[PDB]
Amino acid sequence: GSHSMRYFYTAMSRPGRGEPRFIAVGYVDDTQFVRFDSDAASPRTEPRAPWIEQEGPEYWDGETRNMKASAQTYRENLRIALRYYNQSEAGSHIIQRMYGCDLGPDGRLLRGHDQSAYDGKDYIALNEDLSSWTAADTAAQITQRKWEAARVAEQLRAYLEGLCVEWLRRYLENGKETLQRADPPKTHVTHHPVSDHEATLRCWALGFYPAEITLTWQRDGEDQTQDTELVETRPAGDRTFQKWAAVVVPSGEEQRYTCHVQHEGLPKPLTLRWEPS
Amino acid sequence: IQRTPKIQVYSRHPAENGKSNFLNCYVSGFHPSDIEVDLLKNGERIEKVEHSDLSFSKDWSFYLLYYTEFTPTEKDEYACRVNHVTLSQPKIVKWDRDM
Amino acid sequence: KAGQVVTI
Repeated sequence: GSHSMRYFYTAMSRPGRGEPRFIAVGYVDDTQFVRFDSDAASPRTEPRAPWIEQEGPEYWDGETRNMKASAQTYRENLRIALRYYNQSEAGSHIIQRMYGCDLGPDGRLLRGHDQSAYDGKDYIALNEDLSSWTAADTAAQITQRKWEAARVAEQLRAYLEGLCVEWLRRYLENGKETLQRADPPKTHVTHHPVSDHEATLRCWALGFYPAEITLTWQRDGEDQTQDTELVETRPAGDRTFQKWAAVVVPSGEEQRYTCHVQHEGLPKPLTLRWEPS
Repeated sequence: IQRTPKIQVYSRHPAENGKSNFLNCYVSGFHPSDIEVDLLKNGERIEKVEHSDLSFSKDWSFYLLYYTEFTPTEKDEYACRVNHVTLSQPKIVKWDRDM
Repeated sequence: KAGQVVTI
């Protein structure tokens, strides 16, 4: 099906505790494959998935040089942001960036992304046209004016439509045994009384990849959206994910409830119920 | 401007007493990124704990997985202890082998 | 493969 590559950059100032830290991670879909941390003993871009390890020294040296230069540019950007927001040199601040490309099932570029944030709030985003910007506030409008004058969007577009897609396709091929394999959830319903007249039904999904999943409870065939406790999808640590959805139901009515599971690794959506032993 | 962590404590596989496993503490939804996470066994800090590389969600909030290898038993208790600038005191979340 | 970073 569809696939994406995304890089996530975090730059964090820390006055009195040295220069700002820069961390970068790269993902294909929900699989991390590279990392960089300026606080490492010897900062280098490092492999985090087995299928990237085959890349040669030119790859690793080039990515490391890029990340080091990026760290330096973000240190400058943190200083500039102080001027844009009338802020003092004593506070700690964070710039974040996420960017990359999505391919559709056919393998063509579906769309590109490049968004940045300051202190956890939208700052500036490249529009879907890969040609214009959306600035979140008057500071980001200064950046937008600079980037328009310097034709930065054209550079981003060339990367997103070119290198980003070409390298994502390479990674998908080199990692095809895992990146192009969906693992369907293992599912079951548990039952736990809360009292004599109510019980929790919890619908579990375990061991699935990729992370996108839909778990829903129905009562008499009607979705229980506002009555369902849904935990955030969470990583197991073996590449797969876990999730559960729970409802509190009147005792004796358990059989009126059905859990519905949608996942890319399933041929059809599943319906499950509590199965008393 | 600050967001407090969500915390889930769970195992990589369904727990079976005497079978090796991994204990996970997933912290997410927080901002800024500095955070202190310990895994506890019977109230004491586990020394050998690793964590994932810092990343974040589409709403800019950070997430991290802390994890350690362990063999659960009937009586041993485990927990995740988290401190963050948004917390006046560390938050301790006990491992429930059914959550 | 990573892209480039410019000044804000």
